[PDB]
Amino acid sequence: LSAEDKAAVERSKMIEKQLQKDKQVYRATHRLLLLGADNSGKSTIVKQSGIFETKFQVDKVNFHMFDVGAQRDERRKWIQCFNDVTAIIFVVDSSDYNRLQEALNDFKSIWNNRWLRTISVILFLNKQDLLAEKVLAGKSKIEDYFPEFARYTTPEDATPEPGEDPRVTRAKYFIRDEFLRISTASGDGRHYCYPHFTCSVDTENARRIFNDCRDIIQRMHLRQYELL
Amino acid sequence: NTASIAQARKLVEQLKMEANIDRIKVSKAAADLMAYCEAHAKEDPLLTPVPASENPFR
Amino acid sequence: ELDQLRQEAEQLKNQIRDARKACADATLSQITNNIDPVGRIQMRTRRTLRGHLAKIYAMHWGTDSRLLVSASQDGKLIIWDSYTTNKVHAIPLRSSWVMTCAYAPSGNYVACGGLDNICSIYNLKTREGNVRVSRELAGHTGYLSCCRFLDDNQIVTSSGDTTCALWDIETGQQTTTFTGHTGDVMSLSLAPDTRLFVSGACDASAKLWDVREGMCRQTFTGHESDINAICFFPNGNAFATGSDDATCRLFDLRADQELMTYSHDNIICGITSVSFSKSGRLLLAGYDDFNCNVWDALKADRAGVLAGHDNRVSCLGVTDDGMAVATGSWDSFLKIWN
Amino acid sequence: VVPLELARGHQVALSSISYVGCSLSVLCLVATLVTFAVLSSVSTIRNQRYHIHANLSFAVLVAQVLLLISFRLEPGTTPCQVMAVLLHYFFLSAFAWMLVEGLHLYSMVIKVFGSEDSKHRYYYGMGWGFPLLICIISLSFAMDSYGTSNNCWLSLASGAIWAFVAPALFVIVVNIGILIAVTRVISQISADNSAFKLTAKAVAVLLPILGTSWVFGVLAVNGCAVVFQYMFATLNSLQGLFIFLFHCLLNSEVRAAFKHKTKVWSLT
Ligand SMILES: C[C@]12CCC(=O)C[C@@H]1CC[C@@H]1[C@@H]2CC[C@]2(C)[C@@H](O)CC[C@@H]12
Repeated sequence: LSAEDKAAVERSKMIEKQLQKDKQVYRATHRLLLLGADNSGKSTIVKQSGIFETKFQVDKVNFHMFDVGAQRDERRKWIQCFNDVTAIIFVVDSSDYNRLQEALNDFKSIWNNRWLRTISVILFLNKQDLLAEKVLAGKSKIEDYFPEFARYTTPEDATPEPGEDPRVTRAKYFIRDEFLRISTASGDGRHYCYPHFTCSVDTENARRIFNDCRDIIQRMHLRQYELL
Repeated sequence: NTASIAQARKLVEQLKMEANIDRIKVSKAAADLMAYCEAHAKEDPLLTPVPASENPFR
Repeated sequence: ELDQLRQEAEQLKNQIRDARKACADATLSQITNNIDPVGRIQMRTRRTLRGHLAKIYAMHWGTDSRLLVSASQDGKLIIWDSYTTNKVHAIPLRSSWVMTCAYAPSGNYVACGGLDNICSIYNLKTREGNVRVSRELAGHTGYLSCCRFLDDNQIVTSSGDTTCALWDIETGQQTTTFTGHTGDVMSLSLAPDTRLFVSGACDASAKLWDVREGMCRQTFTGHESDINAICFFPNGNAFATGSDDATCRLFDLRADQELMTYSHDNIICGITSVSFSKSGRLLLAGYDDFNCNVWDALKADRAGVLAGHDNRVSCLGVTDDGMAVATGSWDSFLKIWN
Repeated sequence: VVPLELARGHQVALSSISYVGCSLSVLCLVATLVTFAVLSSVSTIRNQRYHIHANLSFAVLVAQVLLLISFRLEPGTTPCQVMAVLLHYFFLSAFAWMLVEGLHLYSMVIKVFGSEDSKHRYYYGMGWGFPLLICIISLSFAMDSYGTSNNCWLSLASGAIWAFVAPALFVIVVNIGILIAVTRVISQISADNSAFKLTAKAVAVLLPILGTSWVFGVLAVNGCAVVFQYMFATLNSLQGLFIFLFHCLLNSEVRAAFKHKTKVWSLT
């Protein structure tokens, strides 16, 4: 090192200092994948020309939301760079009784991939209001859509909202069970499925994401510690 | 529609012009490749190891 | 009608294949056998470039064979010296994820692209000030994959809109769009001559493209998998492709047919990157089996291995002077072999 | 306090068992140390926890070797009193190291948010300064009470044992609390589904490397020390074998790293 190439050394040292400073922010930021489709509650959840981003503060822990607006039919192309994500958010309509089997097919497709078979999936439910006036109205009966309604009993582990007729909770647990049936087949590794039931205009969402991510991180760390 | 018809016509013209491409035996191309590999073999410090003298990475 | 067009566009492909069979008289594994094999190669790395924040995806080498680029998921562009293992400039950018690196031949313009559908070019040598944006470029509804500079005023690129397009720095307007591909294009390389360039897509096909007229010159054959990377021979008459089929292929531009099948029974992992050297005897190709691999070109014989990376590789390149080989891998590590 | 260590009927099968256990522990621990030294380039063994394991194993190994040498040394001779303080310092360093490991486990389990903080300086400081402070405060006043007539260890009938039993009790109480909390968490997790299998595995895994087996010493020193010394010796001297076996042959990440390194070595 002659007496010319020493300013570059201190410049590089400063660059490493800036990178180490950035580390303290990058390592403490949690990022999520927010999937979904149209006619869902994307506008409501996102309100709290390529890749979009929204920032929100929850319990003094930074969180990152990622949603795309230029995704074609193909999905496996850019999914390669999604392996480092922590949890995956899935949004379903659950109000219109049609456009539901496609959601299950999408759930199976994401749940059965090979590269990302280490990320858990966070379920969600939207448009709780629209479901209410549809079940009590004898126009769009769910029996004609799914013919297994005649064979269904409300599970014992139930937390019904007060003032709800048995049909409403029956339909809610119908959706929950039909969403959980696919998940219990595969998996058995480091990822599970976490059904959730939250309204659209509500603030308890952050608590739900907090508890889900805390449980996932705790399970992952305990598994890494050989205890399980 | 008209856009699909135009795209089909463009691809048909492309395929028609694909036939009017000069063709020569791959043996001649292989000969040129071998000649280039053999002639440009001394001036490459990968296949032939170089002494540490004329090596800035040493 | 569409059925009539589909029926009519069969015999011409049939006679193209017949001409391919007629022209194919011999193969490299049948005429190149008297040459001396390269033998064992003990390439041991001396410098290990660390400091990247997260997994990297691309790299390039400058004209001076001194400055190299690399980008990561964190959204930083850094240019190093590769001699005193030091960095000259760190370039943050708006798009938090990037997918492309490129260095201009004059060593002034660096192009960064990703899935943001915006092409950003940075003027490293400013008149008075630090690094600043030069001219944003957009117009593609798909995700950009890769781009390589051709001159200082124009640049070609590949996007997620199953089509290719070139842009002029002045007026920033797309002149002639390159259309004809069905699958998503995810690989593109240039040629020493500024007249022709090739690209590969997920349709297991490649097409030769012309810069000036924007008309597809030649079409390649099947690859049985999605093409990820492509490289061009220095002579300008051959190119090598890669895919997830674990079979690298070397198709000559003049021949436009499959000649070499880099098939090994042990390997099952796909190929990530491919780059040649000046001599053309050797060829290094990154692998998804958690390490790098070399491959002789004229001979289908293994010539040692290049292992040492914790994670799978993502990029690989060879300097212009053909002295060092640098490989990038997902473990946030940059390794350069002398 | 009356020692009541070995009067008659328990003197035999004590020193020989100690020798056998120490030999097994030293072999296993030197194997663990050489394995850690070899397996340091890859990313799997790059976290803070493995550094804690390495330094803890080194401290235990050096303390055990020093004790083995201390067994064969004449009393009333200067090197004996020179190395007694080293013996005590090394044992206290091991105690503080498993205390730090327990604190790290507590911060990792119940406080998952903030585990990755790069606290290397604080861990080393609190692991290698507390024994030094205890040693200097002991040598400030306790000098004559550092060599007895029986063996090279310090006298236990002068009140100078304060530097060991109190830290032992503190570490044991903290360990009991942490283990109870972790066992409750594990039982809650496992209640959502083999009932008494994962809990037993966790207890056995956390027993030797963290140090919850020192409770028997209190009973051994005072109160019906007839049958509770065989278990003390067997479960304390053979700490090496236990830690080596468990956290070097059952750790999932260690095996994968070793296989990868073997593949790399065989490639060239
Ligand atoms: C308490 C001592 C001596 C004091 C000390 O530093 C700890 C050490 C622990 C092992 C003990 C040893 C005293 C002699 C004992 C009790 C032998 O009987 C077998 C184990 C030995």
